[PDB]
Parts: sequence; structure tokens; C-alpha cells
Amino acid sequence: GSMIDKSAFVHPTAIVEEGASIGANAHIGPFCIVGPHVEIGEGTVLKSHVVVNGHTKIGRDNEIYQFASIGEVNQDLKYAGEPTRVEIGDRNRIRESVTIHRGTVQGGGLTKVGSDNLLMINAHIAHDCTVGNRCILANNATLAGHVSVDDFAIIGGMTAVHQFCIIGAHVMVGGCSGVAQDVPPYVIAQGNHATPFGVNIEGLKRRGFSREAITAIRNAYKLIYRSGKTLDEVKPEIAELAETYPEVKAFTDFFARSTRGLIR
Amino acid sequence: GSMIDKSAFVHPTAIVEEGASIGANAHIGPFCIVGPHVEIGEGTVLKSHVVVNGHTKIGRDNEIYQFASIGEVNQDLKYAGEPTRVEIGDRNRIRESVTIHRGTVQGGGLTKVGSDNLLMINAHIAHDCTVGNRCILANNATLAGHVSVDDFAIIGGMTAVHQFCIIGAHVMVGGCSGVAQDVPPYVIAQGNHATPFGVNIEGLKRRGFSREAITAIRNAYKLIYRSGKTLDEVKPEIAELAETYPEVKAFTDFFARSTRGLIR
Amino acid sequence: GSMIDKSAFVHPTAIVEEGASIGANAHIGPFCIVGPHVEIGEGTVLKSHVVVNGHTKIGRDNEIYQFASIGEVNQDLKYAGEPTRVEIGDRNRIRESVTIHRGTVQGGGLTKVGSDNLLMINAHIAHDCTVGNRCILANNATLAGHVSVDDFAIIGGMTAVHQFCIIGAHVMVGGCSGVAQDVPPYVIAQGNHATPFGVNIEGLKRRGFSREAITAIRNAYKLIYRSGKTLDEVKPEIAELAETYPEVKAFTDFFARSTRGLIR
Repeated sequence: GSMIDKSAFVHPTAIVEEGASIGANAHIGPFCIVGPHVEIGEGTVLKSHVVVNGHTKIGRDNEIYQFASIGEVNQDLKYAGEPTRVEIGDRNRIRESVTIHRGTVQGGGLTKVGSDNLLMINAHIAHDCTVGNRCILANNATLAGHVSVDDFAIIGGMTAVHQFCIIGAHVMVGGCSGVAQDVPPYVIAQGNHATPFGVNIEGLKRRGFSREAITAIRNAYKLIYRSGKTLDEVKPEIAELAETYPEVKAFTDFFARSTRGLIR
Repeated sequence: GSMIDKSAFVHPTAIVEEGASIGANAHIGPFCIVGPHVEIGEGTVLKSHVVVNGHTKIGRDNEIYQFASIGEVNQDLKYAGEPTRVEIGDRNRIRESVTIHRGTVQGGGLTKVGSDNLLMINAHIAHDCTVGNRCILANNATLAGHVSVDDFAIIGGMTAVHQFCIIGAHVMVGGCSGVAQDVPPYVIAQGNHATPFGVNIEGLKRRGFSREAITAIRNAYKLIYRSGKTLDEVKPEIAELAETYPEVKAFTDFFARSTRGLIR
Repeated sequence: GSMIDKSAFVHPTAIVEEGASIGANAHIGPFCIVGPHVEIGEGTVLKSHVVVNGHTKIGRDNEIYQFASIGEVNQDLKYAGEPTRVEIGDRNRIRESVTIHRGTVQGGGLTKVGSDNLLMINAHIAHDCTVGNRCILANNATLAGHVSVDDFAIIGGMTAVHQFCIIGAHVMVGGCSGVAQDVPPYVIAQGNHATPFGVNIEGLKRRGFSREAITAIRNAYKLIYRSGKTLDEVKPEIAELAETYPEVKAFTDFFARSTRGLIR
């Protein structure tokens, strides 16, 4: 851009600073503020009273509700105004009072959110987080700095995830929990600090996983949590199992990324 | 209406859409948005920065504080824009960032709030909830879909009530709790998941319950929780006790509505 | 004042009521409301969408983010509109949706916040609280009425502190906690209800405490929590220890103020 498409609507009370890019059939509602380094994709709606600023790219067909703050200065004590970034994909529902903060130089400079996510009232995405696709952050859920939340994962209401933790794909974290370590893919976690409670079987079933994939995932879970062996001992057994059941590879990929140890 | 009473005040910066009904001596503050299917009763005040929309009826002498969202699209994954409803009674104090969402077709189409309630900062009332009269939802308290909160009940700060649960009349739920089942009237509940901790005796005393009513309620509580009998066994004993002490009937009425089992 | 300094900026969309005092190089952003009894110090910024009202004094070089409410009517059930007060010092970072409420007549009439504090998203400071200097209240942290939070103390995310409690200097309260009694200075507290978990040693080290001061503080901690003696018995032993190690005096000063008993 730096231009507002002729088919975009900008409310007379909104303040869209010169340099902002606004795509076709987007809608900027009353009392919105949009900074000059913001890009808003085709079909995206900011309902009213939304602040979007920083070097922030937002994709298509998003709906962003009142009192949300996107691209804002993060809460890291070292941050000092560096031109860091936020990227948000397509078809996200970003509800009232959601906060998504910009990255830090030290943390890699980017906070990223994928597509088809539901971020419920007052959900918080800290500096340097990566949220994937089709995730749900329930009311008042909070991701601290540098947290990853992989595809399909759900974070229950009033749950806090501690800095640097990885929440694996298809994880379900129960409400009123505090997650202090990494959560392998496909697992249910609950408590404070959260501990594992088996495989997210209902989730996998609903998402079309085969009988064989669910059994294999359960077997990888048992290797980690029931076998009594060390993680070092089970890593090759899991890779071996993944030679037949491709879904089990998700564990191997996760172990490579994990830095905080596993919830146990 | 669809009209604004001559004695109502609408701030020049507020946006009240044609069709909205606004009663005598009501006050719509700066930067408020009021949709065309909203009705606002006599004496009601929207302080500033309030969004009210949907098919939403609001009674008299309410005070609604900045950054609250009333009548908004709910967070149910099946909701698709159906013209569902919110009803709010009289003399409620609805504090900053409160969210009250509209109902779902599947859930019965109505979210309802009574009168003389205090909804503290960031309290959340989900689709299809029913809050009665003289209730208190403390800071960050969250009601999931289809939750009932009966007269005089108090929900402590940072407490989540799970979908479909019934919180009985005069219940006190402690802070930092997660309520996963139904709570009988007159009971104190605390923890995650919350468990019963006797009768809300101080509450009943302050509200003018007689010595005999408090004793009778304690006896119904003991039948449920101390006697060792099944709920099926105690139901007739409680109804029998209610033949003398009318306040005990609240239990019978509650059992008829309960669907999630009792906190134990 | 009651005047706006010639070097202050007030956005054309802001509503600053006649009588408000606004200092040099202050900045009142779009859609802000500032009441007539507000004083805003030199260099203070209200980003946008901020409500400041009541008899409220705000110092220099503060940054107050969107959707924060400062000076607002408190949530005490007895409050009835009395002209009570808020005082806020210098160089505070007050993040999105923070609420700081005015005092009560019964509680002493003042809510006070010092300098160099970080109040993270949705932090809550109730009527009659006193927050000192260099404190941190993390996301969704909540102080109930009449709570004191002394210098350097940190309150973790989603943590509630109960009414009248004192949190001592250099305390660290972990996330997802509920603090129901007083916390001595220099202590780590965690849980619901929170219990003590030793001295905040890492905090003291980073803040430049000497080897001897840290040892002495640990010895006072052991007197309270390990010795098996009553608090009455240890008070003179702690005062005796403070004759050599001045930092230990913080305990004696704290005991004098404490009213709720100690977390144990």
C-alpha cells in the first residue's frame, strides 16, 4: 500500500495515520487508531475502539473486537522502543480486550499468530510468542514471553503459560492451570503446576485421526510417561514407532525444539 | 420507543443508531456506541466508551462503566449471527471491561441478568447464562455458557464456573476457584475443582434468616454431605423437612434443575 | 494549575474538563477523558482511550496505556460518592486495562502508588491500597481493598491479594496464587492459599545486598519459620539481630504494621 483501498471503509472518527495500508472491503470502525506501519488485509474488520500500531501485518477476513490492542509495546523490562514486529494471519476472531504485543530484539524480533484462531476475552500474547493455526485461547489465558502454541492447541480459561514453554500440537490445557514446562503434542495438561493427564483422545477423534494413529500416539505417550525409561532412552523408540505411524513424528520434532524439560 | 426521550442526554461524540430506544433522564456518555435494537431504561447511565448492541433490553437506574461490552456476539463456536437476545434488569452496577454476551439459538436464545447486581471489573457473562438478583461477580470472575447464578450468590475473584453449572441461591464461591459441578443453595464452595465447605451461615444471618431456618438448612446440608446416604435417598427426607421449614424447599427446587451432579 | 501548560498537547478528540491541571510537555491522546479535579505532571503521557477522574494527582514521566481507568469510583459496597483521592508518583508504566480506584472515607480516603512501578495488563489496585516504589504487578494481578505492597515487591500473574494484607519489601509472590495473610519482607510466597518458600535470594543479590545482609535475612527467616518458637518469642531475637544487620529492621517495622497474621 501505504494506501487505503477505494473499497475500504474508514469511520470518520477513526484515526488512520498516513502510511497505513488497508485492503479491499476492510472496515475500520469508530474510534479506532491505526499506526503508519500497519498493514490490514482484505475483508478485515476492526469493530470499534481498537488500537493497532507498530510494524504490524494483519491478514484477511480477521474480526477484531473493541478494546483489543494489537502491535503494542511489550512488557519486557529490557525493551526500549526498537522497531520490532507482529504478524497475524487470516480468519482470526480476536475478542474484546485481547492484547498482542510486539517482539523484542533479543527474542528474535517477531510475535506471530497464524490463521483460524479464536482468542477469547482478555487473552494475552506476549513478546516473541508463536501461535499456530486453529488454536483457542480461552478467557484471560496468558502466554508469557517467547511461548509457542502449536496447531490445534487449546489453552483453558485463566491459564498462564510460563516464558519459553512450548505447547505441542493438539494439546488441551485445562482451565485455572499454570504451565511451567513443555507440553508434548496430543497431551492433556491440568493443574498448577500442570501435569500430564493422558492423550487428548476426544480432540484427535473429532479432528479425523485414524484408529491406528490414536493407538500409536497413545503408545508414544506411554513410552514417555509410563515406561519408566529416561527421555534419552525413549527418543529412538519413538522415532522407530514413527517409521510406521507418521503422526508420531510430531514428538520427535517437538523434542528438538523443547528447552524447559517436560511436564511430568 | 425507537425514540430518544427529550430528557435523555446523548453526548455529541456518542453514536446512537436510529431505532434505539432511550428512556427519560438516561445518559449516554462520550464515545459510546448503541445499536438500533437496544432499549435503555429511565435513569440508566453509560459512563463513556461503552458498546451496547444486539437485541438487548436494559432496565432502569443501571450504571455501566467504561470499556464494558453488552449484547455482543458470543464466543460459542456454533454461533453464526442469529438475532438472539440479552435482558438486564434494574439498579445494576456493571464495572469496567465487563462482558455480557448474547444467547445462542441452541441454548434458548437469551442471556438474562436481574436487578441490584454488582458485576466487578472484567466479570464475564457467557451466552445463555441467567444471573438473578443481588448477586456479586468479583474481579475477573467468569461464567461459561448456560450457567445459572441464583439470587444473592457471590462468585469470588478469578473464579471460573464451567458450562451448564447451577450456582444456588445464597451460595458463596471463594476466590481462585474452578466450579465444575452444581452448587446447592446456601453452600460455601472453594477450590479447583471446588468442593463444599458447609453452609454460608454469616451470609444467611446478615440477610435476616431466622435461627430455625439456619438450623434447618444446616440439617439439609448434613443430609446431603454428612449422612452417607445417596442423593436419591435424601431427596424425600429434605422435602419432609421443608414441610416445616419453607426455606429448605430451595433444595428441592434446585435438584429439579440440576444436570451436572453436585460438588462433593 | 487548574491550567493546561502551553507546551502540553491535548488531542482535539480528548475531553479535558475545565479545572484540570496539565503540566509541561504532557500528552493527552485521542479519546481520553480527564476530570476537573485531576492533576497530570510534566512529561506524563495518556496514550489514547484513557479515563482519569476523581481527586487524582499524577506525577511526572508516567506512561498510561489505552483502556486504563485511574481515579474511578471504587467497588466497596459502602462507598457513596465521597470526594476521596488517588495519588500516583513518577515514571510508572501503567499498561492496558489497568484499574486504580479511589479511596473510601472509612479506609482513610487515599489510594496511593509510588514511582518506577510496572503495572501490567489488567492489574487492579482497589480502594485504600498503598503500592510503594519499583514494584511489579503482573497480568491480571488483583489487590483487594486496603492492601499494602512495599518497595521492590513483585506480584505474579493471575494472583489475588486479600483485603488488608501487607506484602513486605522485596517479596516475590508466584503466579496463580491467593494471598490470605501478611507476607514478611524478603520472602517468596506461592500457592492458594500462599505459603512461604524461603528468602527471595536472587532478588536481593541482583539489587546489591551484601553477603552479610543476605545471611542475616535468612537467619531472621529461620527464626520465624524454622525455629519452632512463637512470633512473640522471636520478635526480640530479630530486633537483637538488627542491632548488627540494619536490613533486618525491615522485619520489626513490618510486624508493627501487620494485622492479619503471617502466611505459614
